[PDB]
Amino acid sequence: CSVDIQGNDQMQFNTNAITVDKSCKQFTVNLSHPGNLPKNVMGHNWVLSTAADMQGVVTDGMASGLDKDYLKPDDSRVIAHTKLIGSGEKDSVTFDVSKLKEGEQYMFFCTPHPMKGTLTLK
Ligand SMILES: [Cu+]
Repeated sequence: CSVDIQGNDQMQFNTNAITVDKSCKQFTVNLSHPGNLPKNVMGHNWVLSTAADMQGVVTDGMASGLDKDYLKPDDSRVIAHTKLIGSGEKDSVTFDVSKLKEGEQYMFFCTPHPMKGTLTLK
Protein backbone atom coordinates (compact mmCIF):
# COMPACT_ATOMS: atom_id res chain seq x y z
CA CYS A 1 0.00 0.00 0.00
CA SER A 2 2.82 2.36 -0.99
CA VAL A 3 4.82 3.46 -4.00
CA ASP A 4 8.15 5.17 -4.44
CA ILE A 5 8.30 7.92 -7.05
CA GLN A 6 11.11 10.19 -8.19
CA GLY A 7 11.23 13.55 -9.91
CA ASN A 8 14.52 14.50 -11.48
CA ASP A 9 16.30 17.63 -12.80
CA GLN A 10 14.78 17.11 -16.26
CA MET A 11 11.20 17.53 -14.98
CA GLN A 12 10.37 13.81 -15.29
CA PHE A 13 8.55 11.55 -12.84
CA ASN A 14 9.89 8.01 -13.06
CA THR A 15 6.39 6.52 -13.45
CA ASN A 16 3.35 7.57 -15.39
CA ALA A 17 0.79 5.47 -13.59
CA ILE A 18 0.11 4.47 -9.98
CA THR A 19 -2.30 1.62 -9.11
CA VAL A 20 -3.78 1.24 -5.60
CA ASP A 21 -4.80 -2.24 -4.40
CA LYS A 22 -8.41 -2.21 -3.21
CA SER A 23 -7.23 -4.03 -0.05
CA CYS A 24 -5.56 -0.77 1.01
CA LYS A 25 -7.36 1.40 3.57
CA GLN A 26 -4.60 4.03 3.31
CA PHE A 27 -1.92 4.55 0.62
CA THR A 28 1.48 6.20 0.90
CA VAL A 29 3.55 7.91 -1.80
CA ASN A 30 7.26 8.34 -1.08
CA LEU A 31 8.61 11.17 -3.24
CA SER A 32 12.32 11.73 -3.80
CA HIS A 33 14.47 13.89 -6.15
CA PRO A 34 17.64 12.54 -7.77
CA GLY A 35 19.69 15.36 -9.33
CA ASN A 36 21.60 18.38 -8.23
CA LEU A 37 19.18 21.32 -8.45
CA PRO A 38 17.63 22.99 -5.37
CA LYS A 39 14.04 23.56 -4.37
CA ASN A 40 13.77 27.18 -5.43
CA VAL A 41 14.71 26.28 -9.09
CA MET A 42 13.73 22.63 -9.70
CA GLY A 43 11.46 21.77 -6.81
CA HIS A 44 8.87 19.04 -7.22
CA ASN A 45 5.68 18.17 -5.39
CA TRP A 46 3.25 15.29 -5.82
CA VAL A 47 -0.42 16.36 -5.81
CA LEU A 48 -3.57 14.26 -6.30
CA SER A 49 -6.89 15.61 -7.58
CA THR A 50 -9.59 14.76 -10.04
CA ALA A 51 -8.69 15.37 -13.65
CA ALA A 52 -11.27 18.21 -13.77
CA ASP A 53 -9.76 19.97 -10.76
CA MET A 54 -6.09 19.82 -11.81
CA GLN A 55 -6.01 23.10 -13.79
CA GLY A 56 -7.44 25.16 -10.95
CA VAL A 57 -5.14 23.50 -8.43
CA VAL A 58 -2.08 24.34 -10.57
CA THR A 59 -3.18 27.91 -11.35
CA ASP A 60 -4.05 28.72 -7.76
CA GLY A 61 -0.91 27.02 -6.56
CA MET A 62 1.35 29.09 -8.77
CA ALA A 63 -0.42 32.23 -7.42
CA SER A 64 0.34 31.09 -3.84
CA GLY A 65 4.06 30.75 -4.59
CA LEU A 66 7.17 29.03 -3.38
CA ASP A 67 6.80 29.32 0.37
CA LYS A 68 3.37 27.74 0.21
CA ASP A 69 4.86 24.81 -1.82
CA TYR A 70 3.05 26.18 -4.92
CA LEU A 71 -0.25 25.05 -3.47
CA LYS A 72 -3.20 27.11 -2.32
CA PRO A 73 -3.65 26.59 1.44
CA ASP A 74 -6.63 24.50 2.39
CA ASP A 75 -7.44 23.72 -1.26
CA SER A 76 -10.36 21.35 -0.94
CA ARG A 77 -9.72 19.99 -4.45
CA VAL A 78 -6.41 18.48 -3.32
CA ILE A 79 -7.02 14.97 -2.11
CA ALA A 80 -3.38 14.50 -1.03
CA HIS A 81 -0.06 16.33 -1.51
CA THR A 82 3.58 16.27 -0.49
CA LYS A 83 5.59 19.40 0.18
CA LEU A 84 7.92 20.82 -2.41
CA ILE A 85 11.33 19.07 -2.40
CA GLY A 86 14.72 19.85 -3.96
CA SER A 87 17.41 17.38 -4.91
CA GLY A 88 18.32 14.92 -2.19
CA GLU A 89 15.17 15.67 -0.14
CA LYS A 90 12.30 13.32 0.53
CA ASP A 91 8.63 13.62 1.57
CA SER A 92 5.88 11.01 2.02
CA VAL A 93 2.15 11.58 1.92
CA THR A 94 -0.55 9.20 3.08
CA PHE A 95 -4.26 9.35 2.14
CA ASP A 96 -7.45 7.42 2.88
CA VAL A 97 -8.24 5.21 -0.11
CA SER A 98 -11.96 5.62 0.53
CA LYS A 99 -11.63 9.24 -0.81
CA LEU A 100 -11.20 7.75 -4.27
CA LYS A 101 -14.70 7.43 -5.75
CA GLU A 102 -15.99 5.03 -8.34
CA GLY A 103 -16.20 6.34 -11.79
CA GLU A 104 -13.89 9.29 -11.15
CA GLN A 105 -10.64 10.13 -13.02
CA TYR A 106 -7.70 10.86 -10.74
CA MET A 107 -4.46 12.49 -11.77
CA PHE A 108 -1.19 13.08 -9.98
CA PHE A 109 1.02 16.06 -10.90
CA CYS A 110 3.63 18.55 -9.85
CA THR A 111 2.24 22.11 -9.70
CA PRO A 112 5.29 24.21 -10.90
CA HIS A 113 6.36 21.93 -13.69
CA PRO A 114 4.65 20.04 -16.57
CA MET A 115 4.78 16.52 -15.08
CA LYS A 116 1.75 14.26 -14.53
CA GLY A 117 0.31 10.81 -14.47
CA THR A 118 -2.71 8.66 -13.64
CA LEU A 119 -3.77 7.13 -10.33
CA THR A 120 -6.20 4.23 -10.55
CA LEU A 121 -7.82 1.83 -8.08
CA LYS A 122 -6.68 -1.71 -9.04
CU1 LIG B 1 8.03 18.90 -10.71
